[PDB]
Amino acid sequence: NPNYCFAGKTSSISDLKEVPRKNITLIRGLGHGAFGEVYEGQVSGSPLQVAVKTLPEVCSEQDELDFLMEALIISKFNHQNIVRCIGVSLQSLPRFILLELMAGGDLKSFLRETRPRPSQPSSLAMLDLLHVARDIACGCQYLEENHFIHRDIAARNCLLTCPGPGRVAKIGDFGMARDIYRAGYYRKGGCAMLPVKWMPPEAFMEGIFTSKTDTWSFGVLLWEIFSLGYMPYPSKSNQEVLEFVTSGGRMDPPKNCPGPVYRIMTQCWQHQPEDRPNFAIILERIEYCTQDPDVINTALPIE
Repeated sequence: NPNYCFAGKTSSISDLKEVPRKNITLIRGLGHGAFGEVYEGQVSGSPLQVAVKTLPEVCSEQDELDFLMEALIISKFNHQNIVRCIGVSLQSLPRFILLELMAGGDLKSFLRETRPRPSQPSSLAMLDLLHVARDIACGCQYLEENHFIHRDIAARNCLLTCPGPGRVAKIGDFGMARDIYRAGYYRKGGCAMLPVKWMPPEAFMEGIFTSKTDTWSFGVLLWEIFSLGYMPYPSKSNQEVLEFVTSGGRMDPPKNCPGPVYRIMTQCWQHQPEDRPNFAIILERIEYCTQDPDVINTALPIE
């Protein structure tokens, strides 16, 4: 089996908790992707509710190895703000990875669906946004401290435990990091698939990735959060953004975005990586924003 190393420990398939296929029931599809399905499931021998990620049976050996590595990567993290791997069912087909069920869904969809609307809702506030930001920043700090570069921080890759009050946001997708870990580069993708709009100059120009490249991405995620799920650089294509960003162009504040929050974004988007804050500092700054009554009492725009 292909190995995986994290935080000074090497692991393989045999260290994943295999759960008997007989113990797993699929309840409903949760909006499948183009490669692999995701289901709400239940594990019961007081049953454990889970997300079930599947591997298409029609796939290459490379795809299978990639699937195994995703399981390994996620299983070796230990943090509140990173989705848990409950186990795997690799000894039957189709292969399954069992994940913490994130009933609030992905953060981009959540923001879009829950953004104040001139009708029945308007139950989301600045504090909810700051809490999601802090949650993900905590996860990012953990990755930074463990020398793990995510490479693809973006709202689509963050998940919510539930839609209501008490939601916790967590990093839930590690496909890019997995791809680079296995191949050393984006072998499966190409220019059109790269998350250009989330990448700093040294990443898209030189292919240099560090924790400061996650800092930049996190700045874009912050804009996604505070814009309530808008696509970054809304009027621009990937190449236009590449040109815009390299020449010093940055996004304007999202509508109604408090100054102190936008300032965090602009700090994350410093041209020179050494000038960008690490995640400890980002966390401190988010927490300070959360302390400011003028920040948290700011109304979100109604569509």
